[PDB]
Amino acid sequence: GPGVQVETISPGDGRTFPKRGQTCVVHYTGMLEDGKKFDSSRDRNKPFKFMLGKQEVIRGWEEGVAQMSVGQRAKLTISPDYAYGATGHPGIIPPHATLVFDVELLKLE
Amino acid sequence: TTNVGDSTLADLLDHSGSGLPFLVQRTVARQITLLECVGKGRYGEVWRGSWQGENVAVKIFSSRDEKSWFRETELYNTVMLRHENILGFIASDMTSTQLWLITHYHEMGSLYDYLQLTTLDTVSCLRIVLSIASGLAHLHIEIFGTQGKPAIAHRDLKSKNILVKKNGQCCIADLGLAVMHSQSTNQLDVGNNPRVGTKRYMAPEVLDETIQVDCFDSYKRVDIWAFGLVLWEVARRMVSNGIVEDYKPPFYDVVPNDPSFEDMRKVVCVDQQRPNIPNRWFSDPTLTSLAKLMKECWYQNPSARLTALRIKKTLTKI
Ligand SMILES: Nc1ncc(C2=CCC([C@@]34C[C@@H]3CN(C3CCOCC3)C4)=CC2)cc1C(=O)N[C@]12CC[C@](O)(CC1)CC2
Repeated sequence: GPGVQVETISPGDGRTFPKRGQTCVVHYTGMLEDGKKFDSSRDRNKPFKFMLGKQEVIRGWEEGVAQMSVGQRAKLTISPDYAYGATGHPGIIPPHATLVFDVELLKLE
Repeated sequence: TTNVGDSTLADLLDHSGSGLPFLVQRTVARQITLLECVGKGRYGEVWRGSWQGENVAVKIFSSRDEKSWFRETELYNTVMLRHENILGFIASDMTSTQLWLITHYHEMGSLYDYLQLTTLDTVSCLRIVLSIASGLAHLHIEIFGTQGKPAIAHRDLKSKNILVKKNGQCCIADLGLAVMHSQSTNQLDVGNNPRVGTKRYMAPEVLDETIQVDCFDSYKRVDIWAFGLVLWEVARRMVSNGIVEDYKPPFYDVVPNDPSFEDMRKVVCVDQQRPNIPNRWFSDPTLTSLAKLMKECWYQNPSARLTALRIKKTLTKI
């Protein structure tokens, strides 16, 4: 799909893909293109949860995680229009930043 | 409605900046229920909101003040600013374009409105002015180390930007005009906000435009001038010997409501006027001491003004 490239690190079950209204429980590490880590749920030892279709996360995450199956770990490379765009997130993400996330879909609730 | 694994805001803030982890800021911002508009101003509006049964303040910026949202979000995300007398940041989110800044909620409201609803005794007056001095000294002082912070000047200190906490102490809010400085690189980060300070509280050097804009120390002296004006507003409301003054903003008697830059420049620079000290303050030891402190914030020469740390120490001895 546009805006997000999915490179698999380890496979999921290949059959249980997130549906609209389901809660995705994931572990992630986010980095800028130069490898600078800006956020990681793995460092907090606390999985991150979001409801698919609610737009609680950037578009690249909604569309990238929807292509993953339960148990899958993948590297998502998200273009700036599918992330924080021209503004970025002041003090964390610069303008027009491509973001790289190592995401593991742990389970669906 | 509670699920196993759910965290409260306190747990999410315990962990990288002043607020929630980066991705968590958007998720939490987009899960808040707005409830009641508790303030409006040049900045836009502020609302009491709720997230999982917890109150938060949601500041929704006007289209005219987008650069203050950028600057305040930048500051709280790049500096770990966690102090009892500095408004706690939780999250910033962009969602027409809406710019949100979420912070702790202080149900007592601003000091400006608080001073109009009640009089103060020696206990509540000293708690207020000491807590403002403590927050201001924490902003001004640079801390070295990985648990440190650059020195920060506010540039818009005033009673409307100070919130009263449930315990009677205050916290300083609005870092949209703040400037940062670090001794290691002598780097001054002034930002790109065209906003200027509130006219009524502008120091003489800001009004006559002689302030040295590339000197961090100059911005600390502007904050000290404005602190002295806030001290005067608070002291007026402390009862002594059955007497108390009505709430008035600084320069109430010589400038109109919404004074212009020229109204202020004529009073403060041309005529070198300062707020008047009521005669009854000299009969009370606490007010006599505060009148002495106030005057030391109001010298025309900014270099003569005392530091936030010297104010805090003086207040700790009263
Ligand atoms: N963080 C915050 N938390 C809470 C507020 C409230 C403000 C006002 C109120 C009251 C109107 C409702 C009733 N009530 C009375 C009831 C009787 O008993 C005495 C008080 C006070 C309630 C809450 C504001 C902010 C905030 O951020 N304010 C600002 C003001 C200016 C700035 O520049 C910097 C901080 C932007 C927003």
